[PDB]
Amino acid sequence: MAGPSVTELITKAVSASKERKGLSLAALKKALAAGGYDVEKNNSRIKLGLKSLVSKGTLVQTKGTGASGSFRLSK
Repeated sequence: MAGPSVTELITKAVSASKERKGLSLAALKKALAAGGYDVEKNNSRIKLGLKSLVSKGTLVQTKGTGASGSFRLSK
């Protein structure tokens, strides 16, 4: 646990993703803009709880350019 909200939300979908290791900040960060949030009117929490989820190391994507960089969650 890191934050008191988005992490609980994003980090919650961390394993409840709806695709195959390929969110694109449009899947995980898009599960928080469902009811009372849009990763837009509050984008400063999705690209912060995700920029922090994927980056921190939870959702360790794999920055390899569109081709080999998604998020397999932890290592």
